[PDB]
Amino acid sequence: TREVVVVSGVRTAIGTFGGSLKDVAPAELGALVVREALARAQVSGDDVGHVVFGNVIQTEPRDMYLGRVAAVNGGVTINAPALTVNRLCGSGLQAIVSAAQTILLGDTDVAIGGGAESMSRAPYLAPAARWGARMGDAGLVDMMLGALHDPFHRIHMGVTAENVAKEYDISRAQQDEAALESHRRASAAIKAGYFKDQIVPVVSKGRKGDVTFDTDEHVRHDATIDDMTKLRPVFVKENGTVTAGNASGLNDAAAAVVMMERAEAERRGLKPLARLVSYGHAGVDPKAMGIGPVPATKIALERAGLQVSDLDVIEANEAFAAQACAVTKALGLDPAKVNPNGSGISLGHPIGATGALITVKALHELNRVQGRYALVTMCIGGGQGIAAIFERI
Amino acid sequence: TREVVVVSGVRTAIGTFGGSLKDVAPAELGALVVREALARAQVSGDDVGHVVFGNVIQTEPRDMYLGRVAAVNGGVTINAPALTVNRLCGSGLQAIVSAAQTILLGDTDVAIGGGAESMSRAPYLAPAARWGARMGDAGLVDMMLGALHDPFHRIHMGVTAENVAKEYDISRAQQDEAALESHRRASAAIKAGYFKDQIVPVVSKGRKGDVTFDTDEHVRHDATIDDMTKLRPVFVKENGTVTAGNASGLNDAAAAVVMMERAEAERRGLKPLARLVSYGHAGVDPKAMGIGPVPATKIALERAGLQVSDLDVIEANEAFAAQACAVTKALGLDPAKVNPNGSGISLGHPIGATGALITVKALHELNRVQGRYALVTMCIGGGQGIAAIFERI
Amino acid sequence: TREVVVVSGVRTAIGTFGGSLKDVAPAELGALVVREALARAQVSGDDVGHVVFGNVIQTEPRDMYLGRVAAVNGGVTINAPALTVNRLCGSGLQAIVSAAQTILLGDTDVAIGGGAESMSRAPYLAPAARWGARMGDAGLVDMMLGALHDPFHRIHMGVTAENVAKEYDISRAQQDEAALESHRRASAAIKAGYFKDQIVPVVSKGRKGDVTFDTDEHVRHDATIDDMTKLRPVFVKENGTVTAGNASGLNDAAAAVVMMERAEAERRGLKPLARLVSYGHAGVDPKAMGIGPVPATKIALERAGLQVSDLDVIEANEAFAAQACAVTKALGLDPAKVNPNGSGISLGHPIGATGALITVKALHELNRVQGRYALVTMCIGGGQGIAAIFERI
Amino acid sequence: TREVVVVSGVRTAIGTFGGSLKDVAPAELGALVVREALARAQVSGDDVGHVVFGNVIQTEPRDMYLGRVAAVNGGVTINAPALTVNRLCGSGLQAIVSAAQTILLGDTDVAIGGGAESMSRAPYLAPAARWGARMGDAGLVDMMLGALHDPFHRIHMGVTAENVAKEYDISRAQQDEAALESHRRASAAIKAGYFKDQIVPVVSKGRKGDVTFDTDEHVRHDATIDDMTKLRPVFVKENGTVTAGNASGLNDAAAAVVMMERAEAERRGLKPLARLVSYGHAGVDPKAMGIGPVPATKIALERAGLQVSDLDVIEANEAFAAQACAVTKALGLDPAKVNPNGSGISLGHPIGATGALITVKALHELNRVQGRYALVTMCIGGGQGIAAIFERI
Repeated sequence: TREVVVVSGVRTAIGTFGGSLKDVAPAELGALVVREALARAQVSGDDVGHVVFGNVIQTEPRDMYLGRVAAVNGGVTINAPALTVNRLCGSGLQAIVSAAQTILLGDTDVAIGGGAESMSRAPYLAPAARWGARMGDAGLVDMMLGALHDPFHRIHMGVTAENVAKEYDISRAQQDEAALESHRRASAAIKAGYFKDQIVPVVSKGRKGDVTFDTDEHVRHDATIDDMTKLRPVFVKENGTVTAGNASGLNDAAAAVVMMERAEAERRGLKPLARLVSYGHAGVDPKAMGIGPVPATKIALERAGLQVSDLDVIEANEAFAAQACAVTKALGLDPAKVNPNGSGISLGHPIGATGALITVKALHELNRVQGRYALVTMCIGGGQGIAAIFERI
Repeated sequence: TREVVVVSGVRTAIGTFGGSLKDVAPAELGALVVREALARAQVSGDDVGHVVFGNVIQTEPRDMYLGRVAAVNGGVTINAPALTVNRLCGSGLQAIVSAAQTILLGDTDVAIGGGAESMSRAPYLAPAARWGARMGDAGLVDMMLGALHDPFHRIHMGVTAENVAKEYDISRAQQDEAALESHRRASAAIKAGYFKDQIVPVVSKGRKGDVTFDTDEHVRHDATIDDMTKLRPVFVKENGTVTAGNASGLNDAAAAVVMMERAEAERRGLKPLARLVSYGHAGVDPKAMGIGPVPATKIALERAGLQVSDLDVIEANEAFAAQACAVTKALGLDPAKVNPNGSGISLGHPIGATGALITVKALHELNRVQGRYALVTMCIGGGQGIAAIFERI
Repeated sequence: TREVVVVSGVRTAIGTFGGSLKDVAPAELGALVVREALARAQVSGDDVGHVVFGNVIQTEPRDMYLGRVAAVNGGVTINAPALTVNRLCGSGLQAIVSAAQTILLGDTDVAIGGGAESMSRAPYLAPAARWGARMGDAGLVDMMLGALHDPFHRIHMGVTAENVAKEYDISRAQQDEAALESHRRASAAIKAGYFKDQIVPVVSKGRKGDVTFDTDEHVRHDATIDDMTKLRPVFVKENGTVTAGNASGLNDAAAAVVMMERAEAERRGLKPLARLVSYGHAGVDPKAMGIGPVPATKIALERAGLQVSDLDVIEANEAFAAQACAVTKALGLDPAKVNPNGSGISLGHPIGATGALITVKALHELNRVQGRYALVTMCIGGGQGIAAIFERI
Repeated sequence: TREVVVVSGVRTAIGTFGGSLKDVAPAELGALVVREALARAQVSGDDVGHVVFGNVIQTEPRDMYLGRVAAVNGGVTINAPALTVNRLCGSGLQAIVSAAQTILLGDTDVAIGGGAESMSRAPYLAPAARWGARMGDAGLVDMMLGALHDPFHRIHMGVTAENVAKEYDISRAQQDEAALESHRRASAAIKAGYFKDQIVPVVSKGRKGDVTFDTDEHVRHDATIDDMTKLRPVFVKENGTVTAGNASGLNDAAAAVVMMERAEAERRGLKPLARLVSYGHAGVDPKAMGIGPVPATKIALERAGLQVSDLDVIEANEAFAAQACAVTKALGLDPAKVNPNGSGISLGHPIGATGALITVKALHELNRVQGRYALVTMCIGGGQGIAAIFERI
């Protein structure tokens, strides 16, 4: 019946684990990008009617309420439905999608989809604090590792990486160089000034006056090959390929898009940056969750009626080169049209924001090269994949 | 947007905080109701297209992959995408709703919407633990009260309930009476054997004897207005009518419905219990979050073009006597048709589960009375309500 | 040059782990027995000039200051020196001794020696809270077990028990019956009303009005042999002899003695209950700390000029029957003159108070039987022993 | 009561809170200074009769057997009895004193008195962890501030220092000047190579380079009255003269002296550094705990029948500029003879260690100046002071 477009799209820069976003809570990162994406959209908060955020790890009680706090804190009416959502790595896109969905079904004609994730502030739980340990030592569980660990086989996503690396024969040397690359593309992209407009800086009050964060700090410009073959496989003793060097970072960030029913954009006469074409999810094997994008991507393409190499730009996420290389191959993607600015290996992987962050990236590149069609996807821990495609205006 | 129906809906009995379900995790709760819900629709693990599941507090790492784990452990196919949602109190319908939405948009025909919450096992968090609290006392955060506090004013929901009690003019006695009513209703409803149908029993085999749980132990059989009359109003210092007596409980439960497309359902030789007619969302003032159902509800009829008089059976969650009556006050509603069997005061309120939980109470009951139009709604923390209406077969 | 006597001697009754003393902090148990022992001594706090308490496990910051708080809280002048002291199991006597010592050397003529220990309130430390765990799960250390574990060989005192049980060939059956005995002697002693005057009750404000604790609750009057041979050795897999049944309890308590320079008692004309004869310490093997009493006892006897079987009454502590039996033997003590009311197995082992508690016991028995000479000793974890002897008036 | 002498006294340099000694435990600190102190007296492990050791905060289970572990790990005989003492700030002399007392009373002739404190490694406690905090936020207790809070008024020692500053009329500048004086004195004292003698260096071998620590890193060389002048008074809202600038530090250190009997010492061909002439204790008002040294001191001369004029060299611990001057004000004391080398402001104040620590500074220095009569005293939290005086050879 109906149609949805993206008026604005914006993000914080990405922090390193316990770096420059350390002291900034997901509620705050999120409120900001909400407020900023309105400004660009030239849109009042009064006239928004749904918000969805993706987040995984609760830093604090607000995060239970996170999507209402990001929305309300960033100017949106208290009269607006807001929902936080979790699909692990895919949460940010998924928030985009569930935002999309309500408009599609006429729940409203203005929706915001975003995400926020502050791994530096992930907590430790004390599972025995409520009802006590009578006796014997006890635990303080790292929730962040919690999040990075398959909930059936109690293993790290990096372990699942080895699996897909072996299943598709992606050698260490694919991964190390895919990584060295991601850095190149990012550092270049950064120097090239490519992200300036999509990034919203975070004014942080600090001693000696304020301090402001605008530049994705995970990326490395001295990017050497022998830098990053010096690493040893971190997730397995014998037969290792996956390293710190070739794996996703742990990172802090937010991201939002303002969306609209096409008509309402015309009635506003705002120039969107794209329409939603289609989207498709999937559950792949948990022990190889890293390829979920491939099935999801195949599905999404169908319902668009479009095919591979209709694809001007792809942002599909580098959880690990081991899986990113795999996902490129099985789909026969063209390396330099997939993550041309770099990805989770280079800028970082703020898990629950990532899906929404790269969206803002991808849309913003589309405007640089003025291609028409666009693909974002990522693998989701626990054996899932997500994907959407958009179409330049 | 071609029609969707529930083919089965099944749930646990409701634990009291630290009661029958103390030692039972959400993962295991969710997995049970899935497997059992799926049996009741005669549906295989491998036919299920999608899973959404409403939870709020994370109890352990696995809770982050909550819906996905409910699924697989419950015999569901790997292939299916799974999702966790948070909308606090409303989280449990949204699961039903968001999932509905996947059929409507023909992402699939076979999908499931559940909820799961174990307040028993709510953790405490150590926010200083990662980076350390260098000096000075630190905290351990009751995450379960965290869920139960409004994130803007940092005041308990019960406090908001006082505010609703004032505006809408409810008094200690109307709520106290209502509370008794819910309990009478509940104690009877079980005695009626009304709930045997829906409740999956929960086997947890103790050494030196093994036990089951299949009746909603929060219910105060053998109770009176005097018990209500007796309590001191807890949530505020001055002029307080709200007490633990008339308030919602703290509890543990899960619940799931299988849903289908008018076609796949008819084309499976499957009597449905009902069909999804519409749904309604609403953003309201955090301070009076208790009325969200009324706005969301007015919406809900309108979309379906129906009226208050029209509906046969009604499950609008009672978080509190004050709001729950104030909901009905402002919808003139038929009080004997309202929580025919009682609610969170009586059975209890394990919030992530509840939206899913009332729905089951509703659908099943619709059969008992053989009505046509049926309401499910509930208020939410932070300023929201949610509604959904369905009709028989 | 000088001489020291004991005017009064008093104690709380002993609580079980997490029993009736659960909510009572060592500062409070201690303040009480200080105040009470003055009353019996018919002595002002103004006229005390030194306090020493024995304690091991810090429940809270006060316990760093414990001896000043017990003293000051129980009426003693702020003008009085107060010191907390730790010699593990032997701390309570040791406090007696260090109290003694100052008077002997003319630091003052009125001194109090006591102890307090609340194992129910022992804490957990979070060793990584100050400077953080960057990453990975972490610990909450049980401090009570801390205290029960050799600090070289990181093994439980019960493990050291097996050692002494084997070194001296004390068979399980010695230990089980020594235990069944201790219970008899205690239950009998209790019914016999033997402790009434030495015990100070703890008025505890509670719902339904106050609740008061006066009766040592660890003791068991249904004392059966086959009750307590049903136990399995708790501290070792193969070759076990030591059990829960035949080992010391974990317990809560306090105890104080008022002491005096003889003269000052005469000048007061107070009737002491004994003079200090002599005292002797020792370091024995850590892996068999359980026999420290034997060497210490040998030493103490010398400096008195007295010999074994000058000994009307001995209280020498049952950390474990395995060690108590051993210590009886090597010294050829007469079973029924050693711990005639029972001991740590029966009433409990509030480690840091124990030394001072049994003192109050022993002195009080001396008055029952009117013997003249008296021996208290105990083994100290980590390879130590302590002992003193006193002389009826 | 025949004479006692120090044959050696040795110590560590003083860590800053979280500095050189971060990762060094009290057990290991204490063990070092013992072994080294014993070398300097030419004394074997197996000759030592007794050990007392002053500590306040327990950092790990082993700290409960603190003195015993200092001993054995430091080559001391098992046979020797060992003891831990707590008197907060004074804990470090008491060790010296209580031990002295064992020789005096001829319990032995060869014994040792130390102190050890690592404020770096102070734990945080979870008082609810054992029995659980069923509901509601709980706490994690900064045990190190716990040590630094008065247990009656729950106010910081620095607050008491303000009270002493008022009564005794010290001002921001006198203390600020004093502070500078201590620092000048200290920076010089090290430059003088005065401390090489006493300080045992501390080898902790890092991978990729191994490091030592043998100079008192708290000292602010290169500093000024301007730095003092600059600070905002931290400990109180109104009319405050006390700041981190002029206050004691938070630090890590250990220290031990071997002591003997005039006879065993002469009868071992051993030059002693000094001999114990007397000691003095004092209870005072918690609120002004800073003057305890003056009363304890007036006592101390009297017992020895000496006078203020009489003493050559003086180490009265400076917890604070305000008290430390107020001590001297009321003893008219010779300010250039007072902390000749500085104090807790300069070198620092790791409280359990400090009493032992100043003593060493004192004895050694007495040699440097070749005086006869030497003072060691310090105030204590909760309302006490402690003193001791010695003479050369």
